[PDB]
Amino acid sequence: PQITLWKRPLVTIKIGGQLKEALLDTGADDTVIEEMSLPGRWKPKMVGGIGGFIKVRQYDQIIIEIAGHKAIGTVLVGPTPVNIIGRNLLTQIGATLNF
Amino acid sequence: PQITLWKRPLVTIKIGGQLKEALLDTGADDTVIEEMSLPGRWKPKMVGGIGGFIKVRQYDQIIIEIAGHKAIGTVLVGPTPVNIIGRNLLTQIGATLNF
Amino acid sequence: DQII
Ligand SMILES: [Cl-]
Ligand SMILES: [Cl-]
Ligand SMILES: [Cl-]
Ligand SMILES: [Cl-]
Ligand code: NA
Repeated sequence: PQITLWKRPLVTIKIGGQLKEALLDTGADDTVIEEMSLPGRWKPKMVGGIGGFIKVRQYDQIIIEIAGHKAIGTVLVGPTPVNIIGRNLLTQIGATLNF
Repeated sequence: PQITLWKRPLVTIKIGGQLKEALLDTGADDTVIEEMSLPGRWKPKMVGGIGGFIKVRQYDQIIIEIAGHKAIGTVLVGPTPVNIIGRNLLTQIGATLNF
Repeated sequence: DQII
């Protein structure tokens, strides 16, 4: 699809068999999801945004569907204002910015 | 152009007579630039994201050139870690996300 | 890492 930017680019994702809403975010290096349970071990990470840095849990090789497109990759879990699909998964679903 | 998302989508902008580098950010409602002077009136605003909120000055009806495309809109000025071009100006240059 |  072609997504214009007059509204927030919110899509449905599926992770852990559950549907959630998330923002397609070209300004984000990484994908950051609200507190949830994921399988496996995690590693520590800090990520920085407009108001400062937050600690997150890094889970690798997580199966996630984004607007119907399958991806398998790193998901960070922590106190984000909105679920964010960042470039690590936007590249897996073949997203580009065009103008 | 078509911009892939393997790396951060950084472009050159011209704002207030100055050249700056900025990130094309579909996850941002607003355009936020590091400290600089701009003409006309302003009013204070708080804008948030990961890590919390920052205080900015809001200037309306500012002309910017984004990778050679002129647009007019609101620009927020304050201590952002990255210059970001948000949806309020991405729409005006006809930017879309495609996959 | 930058999330913005
Ligand atoms: Cl759309
Ligand atoms: Cl648009
Ligand atoms: Cl200018
Ligand atoms: Cl003023
Ligand atoms: Na103005």
